[PDB]
Amino acid sequence: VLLAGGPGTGKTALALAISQELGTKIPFCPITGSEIYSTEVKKTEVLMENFRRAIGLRVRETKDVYEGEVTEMTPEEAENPLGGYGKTISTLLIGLKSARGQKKLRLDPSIYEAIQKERVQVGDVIYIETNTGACKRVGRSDAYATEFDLEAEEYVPIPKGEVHKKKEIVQDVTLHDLDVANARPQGGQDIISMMGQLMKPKMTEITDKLRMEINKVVQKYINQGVAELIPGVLFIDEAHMLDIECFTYLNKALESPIAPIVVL
Amino acid sequence: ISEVRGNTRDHRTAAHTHIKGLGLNSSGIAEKQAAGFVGQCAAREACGVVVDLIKAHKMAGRGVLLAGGPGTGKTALALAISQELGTKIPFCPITGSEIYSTEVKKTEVLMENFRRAIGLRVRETKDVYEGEVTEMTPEEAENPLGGYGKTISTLLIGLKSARGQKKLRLDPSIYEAIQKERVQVGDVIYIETNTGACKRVGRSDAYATEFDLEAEEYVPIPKGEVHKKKEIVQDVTLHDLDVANARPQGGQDIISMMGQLMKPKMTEITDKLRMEINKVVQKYINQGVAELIPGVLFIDEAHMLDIECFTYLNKALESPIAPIVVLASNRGIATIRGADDLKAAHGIPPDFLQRLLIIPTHPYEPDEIRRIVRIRAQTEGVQLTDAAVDRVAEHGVRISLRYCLQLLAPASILARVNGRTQVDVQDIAEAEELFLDARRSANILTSTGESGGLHGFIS
Amino acid sequence: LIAAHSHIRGLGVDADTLEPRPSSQGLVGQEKARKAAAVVLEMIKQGKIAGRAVLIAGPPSTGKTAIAMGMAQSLGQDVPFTTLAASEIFSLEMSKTEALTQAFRKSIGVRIKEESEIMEGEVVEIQIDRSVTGGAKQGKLTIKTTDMEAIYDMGSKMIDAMTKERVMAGDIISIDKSSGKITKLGRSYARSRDYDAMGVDTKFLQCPEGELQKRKEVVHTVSLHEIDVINSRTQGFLALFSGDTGEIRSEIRDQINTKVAEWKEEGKAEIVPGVLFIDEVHMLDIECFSYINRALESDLAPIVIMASNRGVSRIRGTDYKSPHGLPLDFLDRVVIINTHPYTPDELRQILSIRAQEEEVDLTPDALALLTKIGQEAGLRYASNLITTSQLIAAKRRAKQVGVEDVQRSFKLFYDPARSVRFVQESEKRLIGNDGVVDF
Amino acid sequence: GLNLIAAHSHIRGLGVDADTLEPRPSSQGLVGQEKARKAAAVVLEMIKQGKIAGRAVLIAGPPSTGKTAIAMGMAQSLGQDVPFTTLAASEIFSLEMSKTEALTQAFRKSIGVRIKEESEIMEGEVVEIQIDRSKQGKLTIKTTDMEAIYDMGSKMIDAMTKERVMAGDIISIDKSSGKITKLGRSYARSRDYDAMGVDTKFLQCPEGELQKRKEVVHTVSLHEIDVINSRTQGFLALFSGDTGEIRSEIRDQINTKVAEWKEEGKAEIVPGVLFIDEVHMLDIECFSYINRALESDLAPIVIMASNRGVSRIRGTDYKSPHGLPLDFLDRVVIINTHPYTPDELRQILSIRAQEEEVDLTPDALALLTKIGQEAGLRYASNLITTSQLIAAKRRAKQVGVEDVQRSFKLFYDPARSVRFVQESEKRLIGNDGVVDF
Amino acid sequence: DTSSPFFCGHFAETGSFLREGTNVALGYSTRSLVEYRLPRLIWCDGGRLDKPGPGNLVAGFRSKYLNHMMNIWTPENIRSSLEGIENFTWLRFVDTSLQEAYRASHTDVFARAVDLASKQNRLGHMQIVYDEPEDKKWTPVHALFQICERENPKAVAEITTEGVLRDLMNIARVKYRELGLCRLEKAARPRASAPPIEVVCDSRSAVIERENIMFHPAMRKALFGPTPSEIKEASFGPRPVTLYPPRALLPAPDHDKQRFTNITVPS
Amino acid sequence: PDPMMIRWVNNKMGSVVAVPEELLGTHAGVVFGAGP
Ligand SMILES: Nc1ncnc2c1ncn2[C@@H]1O[C@H](COP(=O)(O)OP(=O)(O)O)[C@@H](O)[C@H]1O
Ligand SMILES: Nc1ncnc2c1ncn2[C@@H]1O[C@H](COP(=O)(O)OP(=O)(O)O)[C@@H](O)[C@H]1O
Ligand SMILES: Nc1ncnc2c1ncn2[C@@H]1O[C@H](COP(=O)(O)OP(=O)(O)O)[C@@H](O)[C@H]1O
Ligand SMILES: Nc1ncnc2c1ncn2[C@@H]1O[C@H](COP(=O)(O)OP(=O)(O)O)[C@@H](O)[C@H]1O
Repeated sequence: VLLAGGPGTGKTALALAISQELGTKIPFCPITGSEIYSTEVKKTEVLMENFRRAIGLRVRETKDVYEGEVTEMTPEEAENPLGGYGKTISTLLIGLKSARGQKKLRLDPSIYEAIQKERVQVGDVIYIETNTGACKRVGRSDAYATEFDLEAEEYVPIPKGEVHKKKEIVQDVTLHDLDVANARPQGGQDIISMMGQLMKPKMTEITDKLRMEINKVVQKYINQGVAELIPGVLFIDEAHMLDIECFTYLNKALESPIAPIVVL
Repeated sequence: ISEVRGNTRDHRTAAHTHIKGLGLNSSGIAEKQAAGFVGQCAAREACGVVVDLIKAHKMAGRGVLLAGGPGTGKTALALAISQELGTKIPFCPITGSEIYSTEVKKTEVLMENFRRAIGLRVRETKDVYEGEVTEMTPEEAENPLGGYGKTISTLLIGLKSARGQKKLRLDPSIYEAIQKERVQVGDVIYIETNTGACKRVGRSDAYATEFDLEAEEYVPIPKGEVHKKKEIVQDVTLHDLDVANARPQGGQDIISMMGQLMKPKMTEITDKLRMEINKVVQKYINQGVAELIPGVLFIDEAHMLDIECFTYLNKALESPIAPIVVLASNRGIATIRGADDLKAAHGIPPDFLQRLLIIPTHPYEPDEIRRIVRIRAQTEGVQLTDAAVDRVAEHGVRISLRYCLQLLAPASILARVNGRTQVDVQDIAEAEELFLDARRSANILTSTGESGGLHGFIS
Repeated sequence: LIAAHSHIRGLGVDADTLEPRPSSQGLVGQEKARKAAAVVLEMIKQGKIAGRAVLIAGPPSTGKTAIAMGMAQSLGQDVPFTTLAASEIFSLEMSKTEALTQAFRKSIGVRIKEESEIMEGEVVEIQIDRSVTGGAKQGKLTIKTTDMEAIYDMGSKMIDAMTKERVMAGDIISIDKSSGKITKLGRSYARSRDYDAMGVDTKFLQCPEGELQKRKEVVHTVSLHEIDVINSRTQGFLALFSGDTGEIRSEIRDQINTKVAEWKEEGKAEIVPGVLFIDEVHMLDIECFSYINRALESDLAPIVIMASNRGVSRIRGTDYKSPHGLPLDFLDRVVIINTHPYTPDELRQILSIRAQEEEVDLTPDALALLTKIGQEAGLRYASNLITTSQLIAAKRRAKQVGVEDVQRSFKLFYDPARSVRFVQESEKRLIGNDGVVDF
Repeated sequence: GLNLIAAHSHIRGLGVDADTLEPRPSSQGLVGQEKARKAAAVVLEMIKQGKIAGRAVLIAGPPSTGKTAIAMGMAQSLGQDVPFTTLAASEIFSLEMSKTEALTQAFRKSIGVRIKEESEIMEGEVVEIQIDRSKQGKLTIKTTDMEAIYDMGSKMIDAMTKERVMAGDIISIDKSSGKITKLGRSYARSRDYDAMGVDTKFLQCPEGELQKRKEVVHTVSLHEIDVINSRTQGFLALFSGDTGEIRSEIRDQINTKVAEWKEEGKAEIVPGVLFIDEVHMLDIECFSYINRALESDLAPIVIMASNRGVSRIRGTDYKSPHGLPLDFLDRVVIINTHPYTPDELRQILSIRAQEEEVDLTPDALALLTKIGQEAGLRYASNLITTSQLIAAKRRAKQVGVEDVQRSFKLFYDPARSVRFVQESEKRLIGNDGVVDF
Repeated sequence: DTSSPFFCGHFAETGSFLREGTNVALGYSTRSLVEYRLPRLIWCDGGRLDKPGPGNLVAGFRSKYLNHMMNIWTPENIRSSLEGIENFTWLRFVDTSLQEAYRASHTDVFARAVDLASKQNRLGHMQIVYDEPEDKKWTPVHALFQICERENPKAVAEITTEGVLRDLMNIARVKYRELGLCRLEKAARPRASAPPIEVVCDSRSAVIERENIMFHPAMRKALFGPTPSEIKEASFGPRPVTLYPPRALLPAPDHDKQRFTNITVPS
Repeated sequence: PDPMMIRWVNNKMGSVVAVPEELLGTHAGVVFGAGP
């Protein structure tokens, strides 16, 4: 959809009219023609990243939290022969104590390292997220409350309910978010997904194979009756600033079976 | 270990060796044949005014141009200013073809060279206990804490320098130093005053033979004091503060022990950091601790800076903290490198040229080239007869200035090979055909080198 | 020190009528552009109207950057004022458009307010328990004012700050409970005569009265670029100082805009809109203007004020000319304020202000000769003659500068009007676009 | 064994008299270029003196005349003492460091720092590790002649533990620093194990005294000191190449400390020779830095070569002699060369024959002289190998007129290739169109 | 109302609440829905050019004769080239040894950083102690060429009475702390997280290689710290002993309220 | 009675360091004058 006409005649007033006529829950990506000339990636990568910013997805998720107050924290190391690194903690016995029914659970080494990079002492309420493995300390429980304190901790009460909760949420995720998530991993408790969030983030070239495999994963979500696909608009203002290497690639970007509508 | 050679400690002859300063009066009027220069009166008077502007601390972002043709003395006046100001005032002689980098934008290397050109002098004190440990003897407290074992109230250390030893009573929380650093009897340490945590330098040299093989560094006894209360003047350029605030040197983790382990990359510096450092340096000056000393950024070959650099130079010179910018241009009507549109004077844009105090530089008279030849000959030590001086002056007037200062080294080599000590007319008349100038080279190139064939050049 | 814009102390207009005074607060000798800049300053201080463009066009050496610094001194250290030059954008790390986007988002301050909890009082005892060869630490701090006697606990960071500060018994320290800094204010006892490596006897302060846990409401102003950098990276903070920010994706900015709107509605933060000054905008190419015209379309754009020097110039990155070097689809958006060249009865008082700022005393004959030179070589040569004549009068030991000092400085240092003739006379011993000869 | 007969293999030094500087014609490989070789001898005699800092010597002349031959003659006739640096100009245009810094590093390599010292090292084969768990210990080491027992106190027992030294290793201890450097194992214990590991390399036993002290003369360059002081473990960067724009403050500190070492008598500065081959490939953005780097005290005597006539300067659009800007040609001195007479061509082909151990009949040498006069040196020197090989195919000892005429018939000189191109223009892709018959 | 970013991977859902009563064991079941299916010929047997199995007969020879025999960093091949104009002339003067260079030219950037983590600096302390005009700026001859290690203004700055230069060398941290960029709530977060892509290869060697590369317990030990059993056997012994993680080499997170995660707690 | 924690306490009179009895036989008592 091309919007011709001279300057000062309201080409982008129509674009804001469209973006306020579609609604909030439909994706709308406005860019320019000078924005895609980057220094990290080729400009066709920036074009495809905008094309997959302009496609949205509404997904239901079932998070499995363990929301407790840590009672007994005791490591249980395993056998460690002569291999240079020495001992390694392999098993724990962390006891979570909610308001109605406590639990005394056993952990992997990786979920112990997730605990250990959060500095969880005895008394800290946490909720172990058993989707990644992450576990955010919330604060000292109010049974250890004392006004003569200096650490400026946030005292919260004991979490009511069962210690093994299960809650469903709705999330609005675009396909480019899934591309970035599977490209540079930042979830889990291994080393690639931990040393990959200490480096500086760089825009990289998400190839064709990831953009097809994530399409098959989203189709698997849709066939389970969970996710809903909502395509959107890519509004390329000042399209004459794009050179011929971009109008060549827009042909193959529009020949895809899933591609948002372009407004130039 | 390293064997010392007892040879002659001479120096090397550069092109600006004979320059030793401007050579002015006590009133500013220049005087010919003084401190290396020959003639060039108005340029040396103007450069003396520039030197007075720099040492008077009234310069806060001026700019001085040195015009004039090639081989007339612009870099000579620059090195004369740098030797007239001294050593304790900074001087950063970059070129025009030294801002082009491949890690940062080229309007950033200019600002880093501005920060290299500014110095900061800080006067402070240093209070340290020093020397080799003789005893580490504790002392039991008067009232031991119930429930524990040893209760130690004052820890005694006997520190022995190379002049005198001294017993020292200390607070017992030096123990966390001594266990962590592994300090024993016979290890030189220093104890500071603001915190008081000793750090071992090494095993002393007197205990270098109690064992046989167990070796480390064997540092000697500190040949000095045992209680230093010594004051320190310390010169730090603002480039060093920008680097040490942007990229920290020593950290304790993995990724800063990879940052110093991988190559250091020049990164562009955000302007909030420079604004904060200027705002805090101007506060420590007002407290009366640190002195700001501006210097010279002699940007040689100022016609290599393109039009994208002078635009940034206008901003950088309008800053309240900036050194002087002594440019050096030797072009007439030239095309500016960035915008190939306007033919401007000196390669400098007409907007930027109004800021500049333009100092001229004139060609040399045909009776001053021989004085430059005499000074250059008595600088190298090459002595020569007067007819040889007149022949070198003939070659200097008829061909070039830089060429008559280069017929002195092969003439001296052929002189002390032929069997003499001084250079005559025959040695220069023989060395003038082994080392041709540009003019006879172009004559051979055009006349004999007619066109591209078999025995011809490649045009 | 004394830079080229240190005499200026604001813009110098009225507060009720904003009429241009002929001589007020440094900016002396122009009336139209200062009144228009007063109107621009008033609609910046209103903060309501978003996304404009002001183009201060005119001949060089006419005070355009002087009017910009006059607006800069008139806002104070509250509203952001980015002094961007047009050549800083051409980076090699990041793209040319993202540098513009950062340059816009550096000029929208967010002013937040938060409560910290400060302590006050005399330290009675420190109690530190340490492990052997790595491990945790334990801490008990007994502190006393004139009223309360508290025994607080400590964590690892508090002990790491105590040992860094060396807080002994009998110190007046004040601990921020939230941020966790320790500032010793002095002592109440004297220095002990039992230990050697103690330190320096500090200021003698008495025991503070009142209470221990006092509250404080501090105000912190961060630009939107700092929020973008601290929310774009998981661990890689401090890259908003060392410029190591590669690229910030649009998913981060389109969330931070919504969260700043929510902070505006919640009463947490206040958006202070600022000024983006672009000095000599004629260096940007058309790929920059095709983004600057569309970044001035949202509620989070700063009021751009920018300068220019050029006549009918060709736009970089193109093949054609235009007035001021700016494209005619971008000159519709802007509003152009002209500046005029000066008159000698105004150059006289401008040189008088520049002479009184650099602490130089003059004679009226020397000032008349200096005005005669400034008619023909501009202010940029005359101010340099002022400083040079001051130091030449200092060399020959004279109280005030004279006609002879100005003639000496005019003889030594050429104005550009004579350097052009010096180029055009000796054309054979200067490298043109061709060869050169040597005598 | 990685040393094969190249074009520059018969040139064993410059070949002039060292007393009166008289270039005798046939000496040390070079033949009959008397004035250029005399001028190169004067340059070499002011290089070894080392006082006069930062000249520049251009070697002009036609191609195939001997401009790199005289450079390799000056390189061979210095020895390993004074440095030399063969840098063609296209090496500078890099993509990791700029042109200015990658040309500064060409100046920083050609200045050596020379320092003489005493290395107090100890070789030895371990016999029995004796640790007294009481701290003390005893180490028994042997060579092919001696055997000794040395005491140990506390911590090098822990160094042995961290190094995992077994009985049979070859250890070396630098007693001035004190660190165990395990060199491997001995051949006397290859009979012991059967399935060896990866890291173990076998060595002979050490020979002679245990305590070896020797006065050794180290010679590094300033570029070594610049790259080692770049980053923390930065010594492997000068082998790898993982370095970039080194800051100027590090090089300033290093030049200050080298001046301080020269004052205190520790170090001797030996200036060397930078050789910028084919200097016409540099653009004006490089000559504007060469014109400043030839000013300092620490600048090598630069010798540069060139081929081109009145040509354009790269980076700009105006012609100039030798492809160099004239503000740079006002600074250098120029040694012109000349083409060769046939009397010199015959004996240059004779030297190229006796280098490649190829025997030639005199009629073949006269024919090859005529071919070299009609086509050049680089084609005549490429017919000795081909005629030898064609004589080897038909099993003849001496090459003849027939083999040289066969080699001239098969391979084309560049004089006839131009007539071959201009004879058939419709099939070679000129600029637009091809017929393809 | 708590929250978290969307999760793209495939975890293991718990069946019921009334079955696993008290003593349960959490399992790290996080896998990527994006898979990559390789056979056992390429990923295990002879498709990798590094695994020295049969069929890949080159990878043992090439490993040994490029890392240990024909290597210019092995100590035998350095000891012959250390005596003059030759290439390892400078190795005597840098503060290293043959074993130091041989360990530095074979490990990673990571393990070399762990080896740097247990080296006590002393050439900065030389400028504190040996600072006399009579002492003529003494440096050890086995550390002579480390010039920039020796003359450093930071080492002198960390000793002075007034901290007028220690308030300039790390003013970035003070300005970053005084603006409240650590107590400020994190406004933005990524909209999806994911574990790294793994290979679905159905041999035991693939699972061994995955749990030795993707987890690799030496780096986890060198990153998080020592076991408390190791701290007990290192702090109750009769003699001081060293630790391979000498301290926890995890960097301090620069955001106090939300460190290394993306989980959000309401407030 | 802590197993491995060494106490420092600084009051108005002086400042003393208490060491547990269980660490005197270890290497941590070499500074404090106990040793192995
Ligand atoms: N139909 C319209 N009604 C109201 N305002 C309009 C209309 N058309 C254009 N405008 C005004 O014109 C101005 C610029 O329009 P814009 O779309 O930016 O021009 P262009 O088409 O050149 O991008 C806007 O501020 C808008 O208010
Ligand atoms: N006034 C002078 N007295 C003595 N020698 C001079 C003088 N001016 C120039 N020279 C000599 O001329 C040579 C070339 O001048 P140079 O400084 O290269 O010119 P430019 O500054 O144009 O590059 C230098 O070696 C210098 O020694
Ligand atoms: N109206 C004015 N009031 C005060 N100072 C002025 C005025 N006009 C010019 N100046 C002085 O002249 C100098 C040049 O002004 P500037 O704005 O830098 O010129 P340009 O706009 O060409 O860059 C400034 O340093 C300023 O101090
Ligand atoms: N005087 C000489 N004596 C012997 N061989 C020579 C002589 N001059 C040149 N050569 C040989 O001629 C060849 C061409 O010389 P070279 O310097 O490479 O030419 P160019 O200057 O065109 O590069 C070289 O391989 C060299 O071996």
